[PDB]
Amino acid sequence: GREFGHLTRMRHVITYSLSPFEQRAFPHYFTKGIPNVLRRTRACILRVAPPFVVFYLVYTWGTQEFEKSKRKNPAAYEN
Amino acid sequence: TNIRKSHPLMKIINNAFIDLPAPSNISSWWNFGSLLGICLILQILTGLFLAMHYTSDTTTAFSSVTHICRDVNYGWVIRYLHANGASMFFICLFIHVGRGLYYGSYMFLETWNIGVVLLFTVMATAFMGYVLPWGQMSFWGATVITNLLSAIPYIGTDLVEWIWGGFSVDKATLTRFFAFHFILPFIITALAAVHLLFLHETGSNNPTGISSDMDKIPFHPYYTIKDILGALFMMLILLILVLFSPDLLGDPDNYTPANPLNTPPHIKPEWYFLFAYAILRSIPNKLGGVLALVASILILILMPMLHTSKQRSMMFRPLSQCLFWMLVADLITLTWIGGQPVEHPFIIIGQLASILYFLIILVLMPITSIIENNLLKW
Amino acid sequence: AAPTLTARLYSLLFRRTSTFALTIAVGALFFERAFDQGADAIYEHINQGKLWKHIKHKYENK
Amino acid sequence: TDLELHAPSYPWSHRGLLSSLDHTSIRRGFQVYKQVCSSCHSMDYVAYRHLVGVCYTEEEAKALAEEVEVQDGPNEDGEMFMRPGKLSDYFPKPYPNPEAARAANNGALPPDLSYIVRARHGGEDYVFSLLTGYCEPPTGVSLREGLYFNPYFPGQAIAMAPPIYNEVLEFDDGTPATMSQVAKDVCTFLRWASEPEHDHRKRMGLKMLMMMGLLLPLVYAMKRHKWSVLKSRKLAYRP
Amino acid sequence: DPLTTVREQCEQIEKCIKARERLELCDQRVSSRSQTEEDCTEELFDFLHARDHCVAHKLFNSLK
Ligand code: HEC
Ligand code: HEM
Ligand code: HEM
Ligand SMILES: Cc1cc(C)c2nc(SCc3c(C)cccc3-n3nnn(C)c3=O)sc2c1
Ligand SMILES: Cc1cc(C)c2nc(SCc3c(C)cccc3-n3nnn(C)c3=O)sc2c1
Repeated sequence: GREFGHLTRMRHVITYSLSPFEQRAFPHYFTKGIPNVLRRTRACILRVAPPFVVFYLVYTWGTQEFEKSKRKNPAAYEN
Repeated sequence: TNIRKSHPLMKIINNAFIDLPAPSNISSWWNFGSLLGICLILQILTGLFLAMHYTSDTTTAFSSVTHICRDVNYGWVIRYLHANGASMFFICLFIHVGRGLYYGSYMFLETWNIGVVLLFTVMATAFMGYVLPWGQMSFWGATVITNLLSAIPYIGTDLVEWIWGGFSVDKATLTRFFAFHFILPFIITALAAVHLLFLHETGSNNPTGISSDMDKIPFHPYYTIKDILGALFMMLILLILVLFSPDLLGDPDNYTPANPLNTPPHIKPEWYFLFAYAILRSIPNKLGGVLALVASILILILMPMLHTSKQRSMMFRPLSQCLFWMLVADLITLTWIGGQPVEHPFIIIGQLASILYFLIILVLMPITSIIENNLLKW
Repeated sequence: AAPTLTARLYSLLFRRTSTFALTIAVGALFFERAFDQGADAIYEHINQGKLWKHIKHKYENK
Repeated sequence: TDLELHAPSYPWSHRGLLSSLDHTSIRRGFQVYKQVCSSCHSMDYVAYRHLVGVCYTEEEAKALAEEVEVQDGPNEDGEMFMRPGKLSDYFPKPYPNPEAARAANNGALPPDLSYIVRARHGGEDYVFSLLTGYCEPPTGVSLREGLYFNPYFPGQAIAMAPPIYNEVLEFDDGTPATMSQVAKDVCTFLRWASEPEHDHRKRMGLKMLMMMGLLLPLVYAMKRHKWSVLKSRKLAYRP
Repeated sequence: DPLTTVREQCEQIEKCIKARERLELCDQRVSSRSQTEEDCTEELFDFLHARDHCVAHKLFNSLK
């Protein structure tokens, strides 16, 4: 029901484009690419990283109170 | 005559895959729908090979699986494709559901509700197949489910002595486990066709949440080449597991044959059932355990009416994104706890994380979206 | 404006689209000639004196 | 039931991503199977046919199946008769039924060895540390009438006498048959017995990794060619 | 024979004499009172862990 000549109504916008054979394959790869992924990462990590830092501190405490109870008892084996 | 537009079969292919209008800013999180369809076809063809040499009898079930890995030609590669292809299915399925939850795709109501049905049917299928080899996890996995399935108040004990053939454990026992496991993947296929028929009425969502009818591109060639590339990158990772570490995800205890006499040192399911197992063992009851296991998949169907934000996706909502990855880091906690023994530190951590899974979805998320509406003045 | 050697095959065969879909068949040849020189020979070189056909000359002396 | 001792990691020569099994250490490990065990342990899934091209030729394999005669089935003008090995025979079992096996071995049943490294949490690191880890009981523990102290076994008390010591057998290679040499060879054999596809597995994994190294960077360049139309587009708005 | 060589040379390390110290410090203390449930199967494990970690790094050179 929704094909290309029936989607919206749009006025006064213009598009310019080049052929794929008139373009070189890598305009930039490492001079554009490295600073763009360094700011996409700065925007991410203070939303994503702090929940996984709290799982790490629970894993480290939980696998340290199991070993102190599975018979590491020198002074907890008194008459 | 354009024959792509006038032939009765070629019209359907052209409207569904070639001339389909698609958003231009679709990410690679939208790759995992066709990856799920590749993983389903792979499990069907490989499973139809194993079913010509398997024997469903509790005296010769374990011995017919060792025979195909040693005697039948290319039986060892096809068996470990099947076991590792099922882990591949469940990792793509959890990415797929988490995508639709973060971007707000559950607003396609008929597409979301067929999806929650498909999630139950693949979880029940994978349970039946892990009973069929009959080692010491197929035994102590089957009995833990079916004494938990005798705690249904009025028809419970009627249903437990139906699936074993009527007896306790015998030859005719795994004919019913095998016949369910044969049939359910072909119903999953029919439900996935209806799934895409309802999505064809609106087209796709996009990472901004905003409608994109002024910026469509055709599906061919832009997403036919992007989906082929993601499928090749998935067949690479699967074969790294089959050919360089085929026993990494399994357990060694399933290479001992089932014995009601001997004793297994621990009870550990597959990694993708370990989160549900941790919610079970936190409820000291056997009716309230099977209820809270079924309510952890069925809470997905309340996501359309719990939505109180003015915007559709989480791209522009920074407080809802801290709660989304608190929920992912809580399903990692429940996977670790489900593979630990039941002693003191892992018993309070396990039940304080079963509470947090329901407190985030039902209470903390709808209140946080209202605070965000008020800081933007709607 | 001396260009680089891109257009070896743009004009003759890969223009009529014939050899574009034929290179899966016509172009199926001589790379299982060329990659025994790889994988097989790298395999017996990492494992030297450890395989059967290395050591089988001892009991094969009839 | 307090804490376990977990086996250390040894540098086996098949612990690489492309490293094969040593096929002379398999050959010396079958002979420690067939002179030291084979008497308390079974190996139900391996036949004499499985050793042709691995550590023996076909002759040297018929002539080893000859060495024990077997109990064939019924025929007319006779009985269930007897006959030497046919090279299609599995390795001959060592206890009439499961019940004789208990009384011959202090109530404990000795396990089948066809899947033993695959069915242990630690593999051949566990089997090596078991056979060379027998020691004396510490002061405080007592044991039963026939029951021995082994610290790397679930609950130190094993119902198994130490089965290998110095010069238990003689290898037909001139290799000195000390205690550590013979334990190293029944870990290599019994890794082959569990995983007989080990070497074929790692050689298909290299013929996949370099015929994907042709196919992947060239579907990626086809993708980047189509999408450059959209990545270079410019937009203007003129109301 | 190569094992008894290696196992003795690595038994004089700052972790394995430090474990032998507490071991016979407690070995002497169990046998006195004859109604006691105290073992030292613990104490043996701290020594065998420290020792067997160093045997594995050195033993496979001397074999085959
Ligand atoms: C004459 C008796 C006897 C011989 C010979 C013997 N064993 Fe054992 N072994 C046993 C008994 C009995 C058990 C069961 C132990 C138990 O349950 O305590 C056992 C168990 C084992 C186990 C399993 C331990 C576990 O965790 O289940 C391994 C591995 C093993 N033996 C290795 C060997 C190897 C390798 C050889 C010879 C090359 C060997 N054994 C020879 C008596 C023997
Ligand atoms: C075997 C199972 C499934 C298959 C084969 C499958 C297949 C697909 C495919 C091919 C798409 C279109 C492409 C894409 O966006 O990735 C899609 C979209 C979608 N699926 Fe699934 N799916 C399955 C399970 C599920 C589940 C379990 C859910 C949710 C509970 C779900 C919900 C959705 C939604 C909401 C969309 C539209 C998303 C959007 O456009 O933003 N599906 N599915
Ligand atoms: C969504 C599809 C499927 C999933 C997730 C799935 C999952 C599984 C799993 C996890 C096992 C246990 C294997 C092991 O760990 O050893 C198994 C076994 C088995 N499956 Fe499947 N399966 C699927 C489809 C099928 C189909 C369609 C068939 C048959 C037509 C099939 C036939 C078998 C057989 C015969 C076995 C027993 C042999 C063996 O254990 O290897 N499977 N399946
Ligand atoms: C390689 C390959 C081939 C095929 C044939 C293929 N087919 C699909 S399903 C197309 C679809 C339908 C039918 C209906 C509604 C929406 C979408 N759709 N829209 N966007 N995306 C990402 C979608 O999948 S993926 C895929 C990948
Ligand atoms: C919807 C649904 C249905 C079922 C039936 C279900 N069952 C589980 S846990 C089963 C289990 C146990 C308790 C112990 C050992 C092994 C296995 N087990 N069985 N199959 N697989 C792949 C396993 O890991 S969650 C779940 C969710």
